[PDB]
Amino acid sequence: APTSSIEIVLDKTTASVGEIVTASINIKNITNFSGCQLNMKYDPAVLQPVTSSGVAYTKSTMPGAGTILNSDFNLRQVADNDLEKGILNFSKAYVSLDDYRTAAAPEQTGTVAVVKFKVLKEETSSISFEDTTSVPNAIDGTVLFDWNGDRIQSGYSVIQPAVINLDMIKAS
Repeated sequence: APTSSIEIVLDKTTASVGEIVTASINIKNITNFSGCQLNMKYDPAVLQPVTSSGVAYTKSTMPGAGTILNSDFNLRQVADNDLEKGILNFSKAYVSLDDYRTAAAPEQTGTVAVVKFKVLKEETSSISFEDTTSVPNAIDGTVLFDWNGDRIQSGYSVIQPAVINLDMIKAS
């Protein structure tokens, strides 16, 4: 695998109507990582995002917690989703960067966010980060920041696509 990366990792390869598929957004070896802004696309006819308690996302709903970006360095969380188009757009980043740098233990690897999806149709369907005019400096729909607040402009792979029911791809 690439040394440094971001990937949408699914917990399932196949799924029937009514199952939940969990998408974990995982980073690996992102130097001095402090936060991100991500633009994720899914097919809203096939998948429906729901919180850990089962509540349908609204325009301001954030993804669930992962294994990093859970510490109290004053986390900033802002979402601007379009549930009709199938777009989750969220920013999640530490604001207390002096304190974060002082801790000297950057969270360079881990799951930054989790999105649970109800499976509405049994057909091949993908989840990917995508560029958007509202975020012009994205790398394939991803903006990663270091602990000085600077954008990380190179050196990580955006590993995609994530696909559910790939074995049904002919029919699509």
